[PDB]
Amino acid sequence: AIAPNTRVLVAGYGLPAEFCVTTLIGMGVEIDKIAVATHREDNRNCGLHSMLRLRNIQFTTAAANSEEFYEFGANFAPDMIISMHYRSLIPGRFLKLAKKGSVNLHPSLLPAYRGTNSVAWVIINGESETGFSYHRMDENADTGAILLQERISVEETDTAFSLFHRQIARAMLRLEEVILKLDQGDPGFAQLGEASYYARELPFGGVIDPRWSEVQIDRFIRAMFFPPFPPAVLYYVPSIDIYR
Amino acid sequence: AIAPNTRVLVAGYGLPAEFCVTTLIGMGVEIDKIAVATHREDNRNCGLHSMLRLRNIQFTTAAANSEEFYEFGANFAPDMIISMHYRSLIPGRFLKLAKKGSVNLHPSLLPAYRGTNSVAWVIINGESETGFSYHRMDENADTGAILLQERISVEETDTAFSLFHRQIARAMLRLEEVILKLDQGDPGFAQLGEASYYARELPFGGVIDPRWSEVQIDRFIRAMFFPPFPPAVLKIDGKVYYVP
Ligand SMILES: C[C@H]1O[C@H](OP(=O)(O)OP(=O)(O)OC[C@H]2O[C@@H](n3cnc4c(=O)[nH]c(N)nc43)[C@H](O)[C@@H]2O)[C@@H](O)[C@@H](O)[C@@H]1N
Ligand SMILES: Nc1nc2c(ncn2[C@@H]2O[C@H](COP(=O)(O)OP(=O)(O)O)[C@@H](O)[C@H]2O)c(=O)[nH]1
Repeated sequence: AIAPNTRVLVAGYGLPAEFCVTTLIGMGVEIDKIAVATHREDNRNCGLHSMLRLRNIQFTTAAANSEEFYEFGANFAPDMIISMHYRSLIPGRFLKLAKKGSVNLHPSLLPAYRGTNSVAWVIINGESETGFSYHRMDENADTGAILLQERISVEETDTAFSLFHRQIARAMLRLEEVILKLDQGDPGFAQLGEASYYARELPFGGVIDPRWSEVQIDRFIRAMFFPPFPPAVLYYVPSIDIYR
Repeated sequence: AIAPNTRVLVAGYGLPAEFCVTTLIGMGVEIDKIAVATHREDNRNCGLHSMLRLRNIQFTTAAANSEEFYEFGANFAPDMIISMHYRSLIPGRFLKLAKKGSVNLHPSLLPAYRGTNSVAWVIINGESETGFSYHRMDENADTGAILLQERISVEETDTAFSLFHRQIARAMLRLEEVILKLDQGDPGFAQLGEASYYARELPFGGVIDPRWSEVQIDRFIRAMFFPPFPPAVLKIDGKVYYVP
């Protein structure tokens, strides 16, 4: 058991947050001991919103760097913060409010593939394995101590889509354990190894270079496959079948 | 791994269904090989609906007994049917469409606690132990062969609300494994032991009988806690009063 009267602030977006909140409830964290910071209701985030509305769980949508956000966290007074696909950098002074600190879910084997488009870049780079890292948040992104990593094999048929979704599902499976690590004060271990970082641009502008081998082309196609976004171009190429 | 081109129809509602569709995509099931039956857009079922529009997964909200619903199944031609908290009895002829059969998630250890309110009756009866059952669907409700049961211990602090959500959370951790059993044709085992049944109504109309002992009133109060709904009622001098 998590302590009674442990206060938990979830900063999150979409299913992972919904699942976290659900998990917290099954662990016996009462509604008034839960608060959610999120973003406006949208096509990914309206399962979370409808839950918060139905159950009357307190929440904010205010920007991470705003006084209203800080005020929301300060009034709540969290013991721990759980970032579950939160889409902004959380300022240091906000994290400071949580005496038992925090955790974020990142869909790579950190410090490898920090940043954005991680599942795309892993496919493009031809990785045989990737994974997910639950790590403490310090004031920079994805640099804080590792509480839990798990390895996920990348299949030859995986797409950005397939791998993104398996990342979520498998990560949820460890979430209860990680909350319990945070509760017990587990310090985790500092990130060691070859860091890498990727930004918000898809490479080659989403465009196939025909001098690439069949192996580079297929990778790119599979890394670009993510409905409803447009696929790789040559014209619209969602599979290596079509490429031929 | 799931046999590729396996066509899967999910009958469901809310987070369990969203999680299921997420898992299936994570397992490499293509979008045109998924189809969903659900109900009209709800404050519980908003997550799912937006997922289905977003990824353009085909779906219906027609009634389970309707010709439109049956045609939706007919045209999709599922290999398997996954009921994740679907709220109607699915006609037998509709189940016959899936040649690898079906599975439903029920939150008890079947055959105990067939029917609605299983989480509340478990608490009311003073079970220290319950669980969830993934079972094949017969023409009748909650009778078919068991593919997977896991035990969930009940605490003295558990409410219907904490237990309901823990049921969900824990059941999701076994979903992939259940899907693979269906894929590989595990017939499961016949439900053994003595079947108990509980009425569709809310237990004792949510009203505390004062002939009950302290222990039975405590359980009932915990069994009745489920926000946003009304809690246990005590009536005093022909007058309704909600319990804390
Ligand atoms: C960790 C990062 O979170 C957010 O970005 P993210 O890349 O990690 O995750 P999302 O934006 O939700 O996108 C999820 C996946 O959706 C895919 N995707 C995202 N945008 C596109 C796109 O424009 N075209 C194609 N073909 N695919 C796209 C990527 O494969 C990506 O991994 C942002 O809020 C970033 O600011 C943040 N650093
Ligand atoms: N207190 C209270 N709880 C309810 C009510 N309706 C449903 N619930 C709870 O919600 C849980 C699941 O309900 P639901 O999925 O709607 O129905 P079921 O799966 O057919 O029992 C049950 O265990 C109930 O305890 C109500 O009117 N009052």
